[PDB]
Formats: sequence, structure tokens, C-alpha cells
Amino acid sequence: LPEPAGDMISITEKIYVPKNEYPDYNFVGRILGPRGMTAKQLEQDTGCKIMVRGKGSMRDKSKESAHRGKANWEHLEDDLHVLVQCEDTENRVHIKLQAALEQVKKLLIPAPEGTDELKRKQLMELAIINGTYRPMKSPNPA
RNA sequence: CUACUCAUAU
Repeated sequence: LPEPAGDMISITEKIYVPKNEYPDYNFVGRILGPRGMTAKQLEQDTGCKIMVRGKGSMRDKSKESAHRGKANWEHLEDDLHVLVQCEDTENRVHIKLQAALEQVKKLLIPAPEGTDELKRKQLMELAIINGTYRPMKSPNPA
């Protein structure tokens, strides 16, 4: 990285999810991961702040909101999107911003089921965390 | 064994 500039800068980028090509995919679960752990690993590695929401944050479950209590995203009238905030000097705020949005885009391009182990391995640990895991079964055992 | 993941935030 280059040397610091004269003052601290702050900026953010807004990038919508390409879910119009993956209408059966759940990006909010892929970017945040189990218990939000993947959201915390991304924001510490890129040094940028992660933000994700859309019509996936709806509370149509009538007994559930899946977004932890109340929120401030207005009437959630917006589609699935990603936001990435960064703050540094005029010489480093851009390098970290561009690197952070590089990680999100590669997560907006997942693969079909049985070909994307990066989300199947998150679901195994999610199932140890809530205690609902299953060992599965197969015919003609032993 | 692909358990569907909810972390942040004007």
C-alpha cells in the first residue's frame, strides 16, 4: 500500500444481486454464512463493512422475521442488493474498496446444486450449531 | 450428508 494522504476519506458502493439469473438461489445465506460468521470474516479481511438486504428480509412467515428483531431498511421495497463501505486515506480507501467488492461478486456467481460445495459445507456446520444435523442413510449398508 | 445460513447499516 502507498503512504497515507492528508485526511481520512469515506465512501461506499451499491451493487445489486444478479438474482434475475438465479431466481432459486439464496445470496443472503451465502454471503452471511452460518450465524453470520462469513460476514464477519469478509469485513475483517477486506477492512470494509458488509451490508446485504432485499425482499429476502421479509417477515411473511407470520411468526418469524429472520432478520433479528426490528430493522431500518424502510418498507423493504428494494430487491436483493449488496453494499460495501470503506474508509481510509485518498491513497488507500480505493484499494480496499475494490478488493472488498471483488469478494462479493465472486459470491454472486454460485453454481448449481451438487456442484457448489462452498455452501453445502456451511450447511453441515449450521446443522451442528442448531443440533439438527443428519448422518443420512444409504441402501445395502455394511 | 446441499440442514438454506442474517451479519451489518444511512
